Amino acid sequence: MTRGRVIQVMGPVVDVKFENGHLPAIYNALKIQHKARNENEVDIDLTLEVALHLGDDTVRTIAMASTDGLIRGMEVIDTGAPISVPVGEVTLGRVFNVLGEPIDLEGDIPADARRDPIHRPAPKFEELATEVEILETGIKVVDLLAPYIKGGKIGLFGGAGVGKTVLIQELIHNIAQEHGGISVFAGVGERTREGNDLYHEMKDSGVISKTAMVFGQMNEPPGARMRVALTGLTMAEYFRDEQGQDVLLFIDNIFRFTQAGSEVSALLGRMPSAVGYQPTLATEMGQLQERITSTAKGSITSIQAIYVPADDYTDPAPATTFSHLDATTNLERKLAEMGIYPAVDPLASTSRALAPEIVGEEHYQVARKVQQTLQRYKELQDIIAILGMDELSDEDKLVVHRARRIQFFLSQNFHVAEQFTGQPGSYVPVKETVRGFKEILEGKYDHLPEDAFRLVGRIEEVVEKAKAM
Amino acid sequence: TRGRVIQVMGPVVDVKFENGHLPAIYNALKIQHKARNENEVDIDLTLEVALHLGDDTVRTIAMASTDGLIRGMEVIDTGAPISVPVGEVTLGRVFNVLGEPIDLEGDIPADARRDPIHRPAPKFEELATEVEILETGIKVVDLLAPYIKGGKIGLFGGAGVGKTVLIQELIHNIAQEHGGISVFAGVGERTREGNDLYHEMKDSGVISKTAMVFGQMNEPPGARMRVALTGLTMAEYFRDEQGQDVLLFIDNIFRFTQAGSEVSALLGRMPSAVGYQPTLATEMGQLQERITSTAKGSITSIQAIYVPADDYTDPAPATTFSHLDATTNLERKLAEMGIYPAVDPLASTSRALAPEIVGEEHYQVARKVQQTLQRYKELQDIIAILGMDELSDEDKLVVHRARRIQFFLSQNFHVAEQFTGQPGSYVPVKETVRGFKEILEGKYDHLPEDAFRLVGRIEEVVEKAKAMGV
Amino acid sequence: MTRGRVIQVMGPVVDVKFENGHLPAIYNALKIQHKARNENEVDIDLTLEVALHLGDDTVRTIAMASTDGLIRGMEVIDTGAPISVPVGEVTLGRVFNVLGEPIDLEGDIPADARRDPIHRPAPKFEELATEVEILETGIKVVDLLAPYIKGGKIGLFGGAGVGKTVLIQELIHNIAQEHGGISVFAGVGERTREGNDLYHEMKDSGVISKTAMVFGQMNEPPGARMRVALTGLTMAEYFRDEQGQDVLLFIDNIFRFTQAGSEVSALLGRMPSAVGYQPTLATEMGQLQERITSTAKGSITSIQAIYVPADDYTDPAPATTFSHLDATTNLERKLAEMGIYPAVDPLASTSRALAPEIVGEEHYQVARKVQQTLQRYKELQDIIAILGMDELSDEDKLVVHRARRIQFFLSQNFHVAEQFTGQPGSYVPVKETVRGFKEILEGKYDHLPEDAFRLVGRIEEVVEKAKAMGV
Amino acid sequence: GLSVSRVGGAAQIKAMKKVAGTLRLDLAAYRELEAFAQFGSDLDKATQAKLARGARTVEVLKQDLHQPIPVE
Amino acid sequence: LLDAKASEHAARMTAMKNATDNANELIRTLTLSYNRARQAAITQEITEIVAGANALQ
Amino acid sequence: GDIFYLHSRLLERAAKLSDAKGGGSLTALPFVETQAGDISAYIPTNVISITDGQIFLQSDLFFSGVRPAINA
Ligand SMILES: Nc1ncnc2c1ncn2[C@@H]1O[C@H](COP(=O)(O)OP(=O)(O)O)[C@@H](O)[C@H]1O
Ligand SMILES: [Mg+2]
Repeated sequence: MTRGRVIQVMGPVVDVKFENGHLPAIYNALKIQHKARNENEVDIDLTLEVALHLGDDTVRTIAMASTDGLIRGMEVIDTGAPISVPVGEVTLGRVFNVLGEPIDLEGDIPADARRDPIHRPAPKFEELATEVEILETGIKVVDLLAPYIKGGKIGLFGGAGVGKTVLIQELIHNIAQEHGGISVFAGVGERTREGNDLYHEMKDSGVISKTAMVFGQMNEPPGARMRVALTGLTMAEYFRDEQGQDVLLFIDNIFRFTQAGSEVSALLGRMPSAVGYQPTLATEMGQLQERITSTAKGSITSIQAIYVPADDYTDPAPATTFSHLDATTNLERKLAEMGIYPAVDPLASTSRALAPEIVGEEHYQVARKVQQTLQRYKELQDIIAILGMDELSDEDKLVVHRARRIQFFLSQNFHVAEQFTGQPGSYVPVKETVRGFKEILEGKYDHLPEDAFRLVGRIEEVVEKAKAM
Repeated sequence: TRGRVIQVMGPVVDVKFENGHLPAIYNALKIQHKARNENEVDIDLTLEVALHLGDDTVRTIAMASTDGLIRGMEVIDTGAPISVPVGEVTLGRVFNVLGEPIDLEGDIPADARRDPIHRPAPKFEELATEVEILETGIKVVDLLAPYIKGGKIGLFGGAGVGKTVLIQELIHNIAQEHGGISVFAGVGERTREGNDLYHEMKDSGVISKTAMVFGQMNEPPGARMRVALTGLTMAEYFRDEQGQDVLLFIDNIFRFTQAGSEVSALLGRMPSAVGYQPTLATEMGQLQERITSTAKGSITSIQAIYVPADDYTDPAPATTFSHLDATTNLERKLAEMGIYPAVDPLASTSRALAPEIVGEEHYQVARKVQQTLQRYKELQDIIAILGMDELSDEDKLVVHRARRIQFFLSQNFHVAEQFTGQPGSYVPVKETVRGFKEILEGKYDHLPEDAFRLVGRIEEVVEKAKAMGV
Repeated sequence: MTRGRVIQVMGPVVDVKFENGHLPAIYNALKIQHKARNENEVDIDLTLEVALHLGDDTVRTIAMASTDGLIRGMEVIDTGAPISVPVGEVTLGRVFNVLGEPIDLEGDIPADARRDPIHRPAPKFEELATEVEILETGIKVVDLLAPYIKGGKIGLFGGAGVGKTVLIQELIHNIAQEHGGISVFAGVGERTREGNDLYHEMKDSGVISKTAMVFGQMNEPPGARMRVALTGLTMAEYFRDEQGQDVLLFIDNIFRFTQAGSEVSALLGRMPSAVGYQPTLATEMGQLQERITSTAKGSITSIQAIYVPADDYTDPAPATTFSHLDATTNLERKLAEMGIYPAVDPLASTSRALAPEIVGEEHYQVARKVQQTLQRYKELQDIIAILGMDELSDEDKLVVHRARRIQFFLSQNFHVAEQFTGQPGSYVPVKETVRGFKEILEGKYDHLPEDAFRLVGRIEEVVEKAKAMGV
Repeated sequence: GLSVSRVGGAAQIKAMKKVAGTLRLDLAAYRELEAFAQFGSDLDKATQAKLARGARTVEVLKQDLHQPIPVE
Repeated sequence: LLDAKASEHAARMTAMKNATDNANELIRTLTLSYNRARQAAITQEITEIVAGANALQ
Repeated sequence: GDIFYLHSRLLERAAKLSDAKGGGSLTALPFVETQAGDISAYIPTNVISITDGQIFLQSDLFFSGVRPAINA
């Protein structure tokens, strides 16, 4: 029989003792439902993740909630599996904690629903996809200068008023519109009021009916914040595997995953690794980000926010995330104050997929000419500042006259911004933005005014916006 | 009710009493052992209980050296913590950590009153409601960094600057114009300097009002931990019973923290960040929250601080600076320039320099003094390299007034009468605010650059200037 | 008849338990010879040396080879002595492993040969010899600024891939033929291919048969590498004691001795010392390094390469060995990236023989004025880095203009570096490098370009290289 | 400059005291004004006079090895 | 002389621009060294703290 | 290990409630003392990463006379 006794409680770490031979495996879930039998006790509903086997039939667990009220000798349910989290169409449009329970007040998920284990081994070498194919977003700065990958890890660099949530939300809308997939937002260790604001933005933008939210936030123990990306990822894996579609998987502040792992390691009593990180930093990051892959069934492509502490890109928590990333989309405050949406910095944003053997020769040459034109414009900024707009040369005036048209053609009208600006917003396929930037580079649209290029989708649409102005 | 020595581990001795007769924590335990043969040494210790271990076992800290201890010596329980003699008896005397006279003037009889070292801090309902200012009669102190009555002052000063002269004139001025006893406590620094300080007490004559306690670097770290508490126990008698405004000098309060860091590693405690003990700020506050101004008395405290390697992010200066109310940073540039006391006017700050505490006129006068001295400090490379002639006037007036301000900041001390013959002065705060206001108005710009050197008030400036023929 | 069982096997470290009152002393050698009774066993031929005593008749040992295959309960034979190493005239021209066994495939040393024990106490106070005289090397930095001593300890501090094996081979090429006495090479934790190359150039240059070689290369478990240098050292000190011979001793990476001690120290039950090193980081190296001495019977002039981890000279294993050496040359990666070979830091490299009473007066004034101009140029580095050469006050321009020339005339072409560049290499006597640096300091060669001074033996070759450049 | 003596002055004899008191001033002035003579713009005649005073002070304070000087 | 004064002020402008560029390159190499040293300081201090904790058991 | 958890379960109790829960609010103002103005320490980076923005009070602005010394 799998009924155990609580031996030690010390903070978020609980030691539970079972009988011999009936020990729970590592990473299994252990429920404690204890109703108070008198006035000297506290009602407790609390689950535990098994972390070690200490010997003498004792098991060291980590806690998912507050351990206050626990008594040595309180009996523990062994569930016989890890944290089983509901999957399927019942999760789309719902907000969840790390246990797969609704934070929302809409209703409870029934007991007959399918629940997939939170800890799964990564898909094998024989199951992965051999070819690197491009996840087409319809956002021109993304799919022209830092192209995404089905099965790719992408770093959002920005936050605090540069349009990160709008970019996230437009990615959900475009992928669930054109590619037919869904999205999963996993808010790992990020504060409660930003989760509330993000919930109400996706509520009043219609985006939420095609996404599933998982919030494990700051007020929760470190074992609860560490398993958030895994319980959002096991929701993304249902639609990768059983449905066979291309899924987004947002992890807001992936650095909170690493530091929650460091806190669980410091509670478990392990000797610290380089700096303040756990010894298993690369192994925990690998067990996270090797399930975000493209198989023959579908894909999971993850857009992730990275904190980069101490402005240090060589700190081990940035340095082990960057070994899994494939693209970076630097969001800039200067492009947001200029009137360019999305605020993706075109020169700072790089991608591994921007290569002729992956996307093609035409896209590569157009994208590199756009990058060289914008780099030379940024170099000529100081000459225009100290010398004036005129009298530089003819070629410098021509490259400014093309580069400013380019840097305003990068912005789009979003479908999510339709509720604020009234214009419907556009999905721009990648052949049309390659053709549009090639025609801007060849001088086909020098005679049009440059404020027609701002916030418009295609190149025919800037033809009609210039003839309407 | 005797106990035997289990372990001797450096300064740390484990003692096992009988069951049910354990001593309370912080009690003093004594080992008077006579050598039974030629293979033993006469030992005489006072052990202080620090912890309680498992099976009737007590872990103690030795106030003296543990060399010569045998596992099995009988240990005597005093039934009380380290009882230190207090009162009028302690004035003019140098004491040990255990409250025993180091000097050869005798010993204190057994019928005298002895108070325990370890006492709780005064309660919230017993403290003073308004901030009062302890008036020292020193113009740098009373103008630019005022000492609050019951607060804590940091001295930043090495040697050759006049730290000891400043200490003994604070003793003189408080015992003159306030009737307040001073108590010196030398916590683990430079037995040579403690001897020099004691003979400067004997020469200056401020030994008759000072009780002194020395446990220096030559002593094990429990003694250096408990020195400041012994001196504070002596000062709390005068505060509680006599109702006086008492000074309490702790020389190198940093050694109080590092003695705890030396003890705690041997007690069996896990190390805190930067190698310090885990109970750093707790045993710092259990010292310094006893230094308060209650309703009936006051203890103000001037505390020398040796910041190790000038690292102000170190945890022991951090926990020391969290309690301070003012600094008086002594600099050798002003001491070699001739300005005594050599207090840096711009670096020495205070919490009291605020218009609710000092008034509005004092605040604006001291603020304009700080502004013109900052403007004179940021012209020093220009004056030293380019010269006075290239100084672009409306700055030459600034250097003209700032020299006269920084020489008027120096006093003739009562202590330095024996070295110069000049009798010394006690300058109230209203007269020094009026004097610096009259210098800032430009009333005394016609006077020479000297005659501000080593004078008390502003009428002494014009009498010294007409004594030189001006 | 008293043998012991294996109790614990933890990496390189084996616990052996003997009977009561029959346990060995510290440092004695223990042999494991097992016969592999069934399919589940492996033949073993191990030597263990005692390191500690643990109580309950158990003994904490360090293995000299790999412990893969040891079973608990395996029987251990005590030998009653430390690791005995054969020595005499029979070790000249032979190559040995850490147990003193020949590995050059030329035969086996007989059992009746003389075997000195490895572990002996250091030479005392009254036995040492403190004469100081210059060992001439033909290297301009070494002859000018840090003169080596014939009979003293010499250290080649450097990072990884900075030039100290090239410098140890250049000193072998310049000294070992001219020496006329026995050489000993101890290879502690260097490359195994550098032991093959060095053996074959000893065979080609005839320095073998007056050379005894011992290799304990970086493939070996750390119990070997803690004892390699002691085997080479007992071979050298036989010659200087029993024969009174002059002995050259070469150790490439004596850092690997202390690193191999650090690899075993955690398993021996010790608390971590400074950084990751043993607590005994100074006495384990002092009991080795202070046996490498010149006494009244003979002298050992020992030239030792010393690795510096992560280019950190403040690390405890490079820091605690500066106090052992008479002359040092500190190699810099910053100079090796400038093309300056040997990349000897001219300021940080010192000697006990740069005194006016030893090298003479003129040598000393030229050396100190070279160091003074290089120190003034190092002081001017920041002004040159930000404001450039333009603001220096016309004597500082002359300091920089001469110090570039001095810094490049410290670099030299080697005979050993002919395989790197094709340039044949030079041997500069002490009088000619003092004359060349004196003529650079006098202003005689300010008109020549500064790239004409790189990798050049004497100062007439500076003249002819500038002539070929077109000045 | 950085080397401190804490007893200092009470250690010295009176003849060393009278003249070391101005040696220290001359050398501290040289240490302060040598910083403004590294590059740039040619300090005036009084500053160069005390730079020459300080450079001769530095040349006085040098010695050689194992030959001490008596106090006189 | 007017042409020479114009070229003087232009040369001082260019010299101070090059000085700011050299100073900023020194800033970025020193912040690389600062990041390496703060990393080594953090790992060295926590190795000391956990060694002192493991010493007790 | 739970020193971030310590401040986070404190500072996530400061909330503007919804109008269904009553409409009340708890606004918090934590303070963090720094030594010589380094915010790259451990408890400053934790509480900066928890709270909803910050207010810097520099000692350079306080010394120069800007009171309150809020670095904007
Ligand atoms: N005198 C020299 N001339 C030219 N190149 C050299 C010289 N000394 C060293 N080098 C270069 O530096 C490298 C240092 O190699 P080596 O000395 O064998 O390694 P380590 O310094 O780690 O022992 C060599 O590969 C060589 O290319
Ligand atoms: Mg090498």
